[PDB]
Amino acid sequence: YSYIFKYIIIGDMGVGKSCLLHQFTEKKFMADCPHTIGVEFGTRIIEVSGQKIKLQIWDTAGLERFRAVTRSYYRGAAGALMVYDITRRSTYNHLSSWLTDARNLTNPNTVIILIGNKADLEAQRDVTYEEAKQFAEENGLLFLEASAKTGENVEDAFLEAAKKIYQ
Amino acid sequence: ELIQLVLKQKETISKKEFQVRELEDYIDNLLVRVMEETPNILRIPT
Ligand SMILES: Nc1nc2c(ncn2[C@@H]2O[C@H](COP(=O)(O)OP(=O)(O)OP(=O)(O)O)[C@@H](O)[C@H]2O)c(=O)[nH]1
Ligand SMILES: [Mg+2]
Repeated sequence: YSYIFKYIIIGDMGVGKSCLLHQFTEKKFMADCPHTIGVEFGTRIIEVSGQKIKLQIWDTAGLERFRAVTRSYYRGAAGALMVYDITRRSTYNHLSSWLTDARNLTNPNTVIILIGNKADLEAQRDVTYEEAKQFAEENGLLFLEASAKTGENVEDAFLEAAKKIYQ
Repeated sequence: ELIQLVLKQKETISKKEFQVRELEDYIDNLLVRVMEETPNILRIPT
């Protein structure tokens, strides 16, 4: 479509990065997402301020360590989903270093949205809403809890970002 | 009893971790080139 926005998804292994991508671009949680080897991307066409836009959304394994593909992965990114697991503090505790990497490997107006995923797993909650929402605001991030499994807030996460990137 | 295969199994493990990192290095270097020169290879599905 007459503009293309490049998205990256980042975060620790097993937070649901691939499953979020797959819920968005095929409204289906097929299902037990089996851990990403190298690099792939999906697309979806959305509409913002009455204008059609292709989202082009890149996925790879949670790296952290620098590697050959690293620079070109971040390179052209207009939005970044920064994803943690609501049932695992560790994934949340690491957010700050993900944001660091993100911030020096993308352009400064790159729009970053924090996703606490696996919201369906209430019984196993290991991270509060409020403290994640706090971190989001302190750091000028957009914030949602979501579930790749149910679909819950998945569409909203991608579209909220797209608005802030613009018409 | 022949207990030394612990040392030998250790040796073996180290060798496969080398094998694994080797393969991850190849993939990465390949994917750089692919991303620059025909990124649509990496689309899903098709
Ligand atoms: N219950 C539930 N399970 C999920 C959700 N998202 C992902 N999963 C499951 O959690 C596991 C990891 O999900 P992935 O999407 O592979 O996570 P990932 O971050 O892509 O993993 P890497 O590619 O290794 O970084 C898989 O078993 C998924 O089926 C969710 O929202 N709810
Ligand atoms: Mg994955």
